Amino acid sequence: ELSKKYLAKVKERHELKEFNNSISAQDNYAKWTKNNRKLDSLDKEINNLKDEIQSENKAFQA
Amino acid sequence: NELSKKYLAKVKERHELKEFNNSISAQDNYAKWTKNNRKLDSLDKEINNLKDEIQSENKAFQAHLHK
Amino acid sequence: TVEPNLHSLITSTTHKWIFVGGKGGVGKTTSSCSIAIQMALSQPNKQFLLISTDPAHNLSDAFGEKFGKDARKVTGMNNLSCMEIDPSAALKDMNLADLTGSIPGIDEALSFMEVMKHIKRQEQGEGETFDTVIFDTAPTGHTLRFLQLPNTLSKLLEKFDISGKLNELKANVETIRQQFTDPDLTTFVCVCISEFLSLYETERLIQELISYDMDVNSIIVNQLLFAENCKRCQARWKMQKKYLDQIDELYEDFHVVKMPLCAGEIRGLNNLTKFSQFLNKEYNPITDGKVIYELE
Amino acid sequence: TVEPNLHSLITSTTHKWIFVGGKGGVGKTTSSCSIAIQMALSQPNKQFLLISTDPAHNLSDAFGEKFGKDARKVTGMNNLSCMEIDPSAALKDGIDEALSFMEVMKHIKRQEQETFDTVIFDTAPTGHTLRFLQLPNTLSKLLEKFGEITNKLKANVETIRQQFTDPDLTTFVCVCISEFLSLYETERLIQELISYDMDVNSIIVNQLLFAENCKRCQARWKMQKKYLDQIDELYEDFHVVKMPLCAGEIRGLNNLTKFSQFLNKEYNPITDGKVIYELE
Ligand SMILES: [Zn+2]
Repeated sequence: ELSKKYLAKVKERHELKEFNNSISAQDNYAKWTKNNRKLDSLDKEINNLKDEIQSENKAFQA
Repeated sequence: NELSKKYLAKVKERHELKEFNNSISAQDNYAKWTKNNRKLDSLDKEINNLKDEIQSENKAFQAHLHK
Repeated sequence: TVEPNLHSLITSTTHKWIFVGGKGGVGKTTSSCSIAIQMALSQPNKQFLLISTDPAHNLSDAFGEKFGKDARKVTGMNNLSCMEIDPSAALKDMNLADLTGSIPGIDEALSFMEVMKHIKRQEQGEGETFDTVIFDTAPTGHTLRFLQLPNTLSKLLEKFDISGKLNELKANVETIRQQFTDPDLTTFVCVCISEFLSLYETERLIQELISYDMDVNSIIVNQLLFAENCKRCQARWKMQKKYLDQIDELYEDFHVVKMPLCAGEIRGLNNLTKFSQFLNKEYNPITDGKVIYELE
Repeated sequence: TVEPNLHSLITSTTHKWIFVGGKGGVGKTTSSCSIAIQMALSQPNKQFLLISTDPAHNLSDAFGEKFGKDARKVTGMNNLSCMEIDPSAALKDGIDEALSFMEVMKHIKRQEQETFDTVIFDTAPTGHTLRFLQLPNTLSKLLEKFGEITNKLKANVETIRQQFTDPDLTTFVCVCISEFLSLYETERLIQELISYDMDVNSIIVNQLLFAENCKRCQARWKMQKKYLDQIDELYEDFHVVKMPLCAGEIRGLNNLTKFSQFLNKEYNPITDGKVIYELE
């Protein structure tokens, strides 16, 4: 459920990066920068799910 | 604390340098400004090394304490 | 749609705090003087203060008269005054560097609280209170870091002579935040030139600002040639416009105002006023070119 | 006593790896082509390879002919060849950078299996191409930790690390223009490089006007020289070479060769001005 949605966003984040590094920030700067914004958005999500994941674990001991 | 008295000494120096570098224009003074930046990094490196000696020193004492 | 100028800002009656900043030879200080001159002229009923923490003492250099810790009316203007202060000096006088620096935002907060004291000291003593302040921020460092303080400050309080002053800072800073996070009271104006590095640095600035809940809708792009109206200049302009086209796509809801390059440095009230109008009404290389040439 | 040119490098018989990099519209790709052309001409006995990981495919654009994963001799030159590759694609085919770089090394030895004596890398304008450079340190630490397991139940990369930290084998050439941001970014680049024990003695400053030899240009030049004076104080023991701005973009072997000579012998705005104008 949760733990799957995390692994999928780590994949997405990866795919975005691979793409953004296939384009020139010089020529494409508009698009390139947009992508940078999205990457930060994902990094914020991935690091949100890591928290949720490890949290419902530590709390699972009940 | 021959070690600790240094950590505070160089943390003070690092502080004083920064306060100074921010009193000068990187635009006009760029040569000097950049030199100072180099020194700051040098100190931050000596700072983090001292920080680690302490962590390493106190972990060595608490080992002798257990033994 | 969103006009490529500062008019709405320049004529704004709500704003008590305008922050202007950018890194590089981007022309920050000149922009700050223009913005302050425009508001002052457009709102003769209100009294304005332009203050600069830039160590280079650029204000005195731009207006051609000496400014300092004591607010002075800029000669030729009855509604505009200037202050040049060194916040690091203000700290060193009064003044555990490890304990302070260890936490992000404390060093900046103490520096800033000194400029606020100076301001209210200029208002009290003389008796002339300022309606709106224009900050020319230092070209380096992160000045607004203290805006995320309360969040990270109240989080470090819950877990953990010293205790009091800290919570006091949290309080003052929250009181300020209540101002600086109101888009009608406060806004930030970014200064860049059209080149990759400036534009990148400008994006990151914007993001940092958004993270403080600071309102930034405005970008001033300086040193533009408009050459089509010298083979070297012509080419340079071709690049400037390359990025210009993409800036417009990147921030659509921004006011991105395009300012003409002026040969030599703009100084003195007269030249500044004549130049600063292109913030209010967008410079047109076709019609306005004569104004630019006469400044040379 | 440190000459403001690349001659020592350009005529160097020891160097197997020259890295060229810089961020921005700084003119990186043109510098890489110049450096490669100069060495090639100055050392007809040796065979050179110029390779670019820049996604924009700038090499084909600069020489005016198509390049790719397959090394081609640049038409007009019998000692210089070019490769344009995408390390991402090759990838799919410090750890992230290392895997990207090991792909370009495979491509190179695959083109040799005509061997190249010296390679010029035009590095990507973004990210860090050399986090791998920091890798043979990190990769050998993978082997130090790996061999640590064997005793329970490499030199191939090590000699690479040695080759990259050997100033006679390898060096980095920074490309900047005289403006604050470029110069700051250039300083940090240098520092990062020093941290990898990578030798960098060389900085190319492009797009200089030398206007005193247009009121707008004149002023711009006044700034460029402001920072120029301080660059000279900042790196004294560096070769900091000052390159003239050329209107429009330099393309084709001819124009490139004519321009690239100012890396070997410092451009003089007084005497050399005619060469610049004839390119425009
Ligand atoms: Zn010109």
